[PDB]
Parts: sequence; structure tokens; C-alpha cells
Amino acid sequence: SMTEYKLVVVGACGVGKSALTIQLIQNHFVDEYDPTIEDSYRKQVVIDGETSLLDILDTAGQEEYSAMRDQYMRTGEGFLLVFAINNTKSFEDIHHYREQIKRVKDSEDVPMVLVGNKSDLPSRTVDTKQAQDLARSYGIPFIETSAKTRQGVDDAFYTLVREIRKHK
Amino acid sequence: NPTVFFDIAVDGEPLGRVSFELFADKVPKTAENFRALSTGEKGFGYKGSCFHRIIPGFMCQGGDFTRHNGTGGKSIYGEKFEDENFILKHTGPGILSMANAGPNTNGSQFFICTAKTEWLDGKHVVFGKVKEGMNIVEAMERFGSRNGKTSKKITIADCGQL
Ligand SMILES: Nc1nc2c(ncn2[C@@H]2O[C@H](COP(=O)(O)OP(=O)(O)NP(=O)(O)O)[C@@H](O)[C@H]2O)c(=O)[nH]1
Ligand SMILES: [Cl-]
Ligand SMILES: [Mg+2]
Repeated sequence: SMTEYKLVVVGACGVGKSALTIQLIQNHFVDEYDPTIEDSYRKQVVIDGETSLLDILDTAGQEEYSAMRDQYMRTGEGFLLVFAINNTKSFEDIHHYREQIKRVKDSEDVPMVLVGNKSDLPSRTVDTKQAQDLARSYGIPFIETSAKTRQGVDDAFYTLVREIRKHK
Repeated sequence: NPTVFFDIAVDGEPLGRVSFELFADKVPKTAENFRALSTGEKGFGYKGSCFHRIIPGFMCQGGDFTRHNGTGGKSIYGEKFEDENFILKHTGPGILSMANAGPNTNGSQFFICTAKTEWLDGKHVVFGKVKEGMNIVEAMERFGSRNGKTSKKITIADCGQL
């Protein structure tokens, strides 16, 4: 009558992994940047009429500590691949996060969603079309989000749950 | 080699004194930055700032006196200075080394090892070690956590050169 999902949020430094998670969990945003070491959250939600517990692992945007990061990927059931629409390097980084998940999980079919965050800002450097093309090439959804305005926040996490439910 | 001290406080209550030998003989620019930030002689420095990240089994990190949130700090030379050398290594508890955001980004943030942290060799500049008060550093660990958040405010209540 319930289900439970282990979701992992990954992506480059400063893209909004924590701000997205805190918006989902605590329904607020702060401008202050507090770099992540590691945080875990748990929340009960209803998605498509089905109640679930989400266990969300918010990771640091560094790829050092491969032993730890590999374990994050082995345990995680689905991944948000977050970049910021005003950080071109963070978008160019996306393929590396996807490749790491495939290699660690030894699979070409892992539940993932591409998330283009900071959509509220007027400093865009990554075109939406480029992001849609990349997600299409990967066969995964693309969601535009803003942790600041809450645009797309529920959508991103819920779509990832649908990708897990579909994958199974 | 100069010696500096920190008087550490927990929610303002004195915990104890830690003193450090600074390897001016091998790392003069980096040692001088930390020495001057500790006396406050340039008009800014460590007095009052907090150890914002304490992770038991690894290290105690502090030194952000500009933003007071773990993201800031500044050197006596500018916002950032180059990695001077990597002669000294993170060989065990008590090593004092610079925190950074990548190559050549030394400011004021630093860390005190509570373990051998050899994977940091060649990426962080080691410039001193605890002389007296390693027991104070070990006590600071009780206030840390896996993500480094502290359960009470751990501050440099006083600091200076001996
Ligand atoms: N305008 C705007 N700012 C955002 C948005 N999301 C995050 N930010 C800002 O971007 C900065 C970094 O966000 P944060 O969530 O900490 O990023 P992170 O990806 O978790 N960083 P790290 O890898 O260090 O853990 C903060 O100042 C935060 O307020 C967003 O949607 N819009
Ligand atoms: Cl590190
Ligand atoms: Mg974060």
C-alpha cells in the first residue's frame, strides 16, 4: 500500500542540488550557498495516487572520493542529473555523471532525469534545445526547474519516481 | 619557526589552548599568512571566527572571517595566493594545512588533521603542526558530525603569537 524509493541528486558544484531538495522537503529557498558534504532526507508523498516514502541523498558536486560516490550509485535507484542553465561547464559535465552511473551499476538502463535548474535567471548560457536534444539522445526526460520560484521542483522528483516505477 | 596559539571556545566558554609550530623554514609565505591572521596585525584575521566543519576521524576546518558561513576568507596578500610548495605531507593527526577551492586558491581557511590524510598530499599546502593541545583538538571532534555541522559553536576566542 506504500512504496519507497532511494533517489540520488548529482551534478556540478553550485547547480542547485541542495536548493532543489530543500524546496521539495522543507518548502523554502535561501540564497546562501552552503556547500554540501552529504545530506539525507526522508518524506512521505503521493504521486499519481500512490503513496511513497522518498529517501533522498543530496551529494556534493565533486567527483573525488570514488569509493564513496560509487557506493552512492550502487545504492541509488534513480538519479537526478542537475545542471544550471547559466553554467555551460555544468551542462558539459552531465555526460560524465551519466557514464559513472552506468559503469558503477553495470547497466545501460538506469532511471534518470535531466534537470536544468536556475530557470528564473536572466543569465542563460545553455539553450533549452541543447538540453532537450541531450535528454532525447539518452532516452530520459528533461525538466526545467527553479528552486527559487519552485517551478518544476515537484515535477522533477515525481518524474524520476515514474522513471523508476516504469523501469521496474 | 614561529609559534601561534588559538584559545578555543564552545558557545563562548573556554575549552582550551592549541598552539602550532609554523614551518616558516620550508613554507615562508604560507606560514607568514597564518601568523599575521593570528595576531590580527593587518586589521583582520581569525579572532572570533569559527570552526565551521568538524568531521570526526578526519579534520577540523575553520578560518572564514569574511562571510562567516564557510565560503569566505582572505589572505594577507589578496583574496587568493598560489600553492607555495608541496614539500610537507599530511602524515598524521595535528598537521595544519590550507583549505582551498582548487589549485592556487589559498585564502585564510585551514584545517587541522585528526588523522593521517595522505590523499590530500599535493593538493593542500601543509605549513604547520600542533605543538601543544592536541587533546583540545580531539575534544573539538565531539561537536562534529558526518557532514561537518557542529552541535555547538566552536570559535577562536583569542589567538596570537607566542
Ligand atoms: N536564482 C537561483 N539561484 C539558485 C537556484 N538553485 C540554487 N540557487 C543558488 O545557487 C547557489 C548554490 O545552490 P546549492 O543548492 O547550494 O548548490 P549545490 O548544487 O547543492 N552545490 P554543492 O555541490 O556544493 O553541494 C546558492 O546560492 C543557491 O541559492 C535557482 O533555481 N535559482
Ligand atoms: Cl577534499
Ligand atoms: Mg549541495
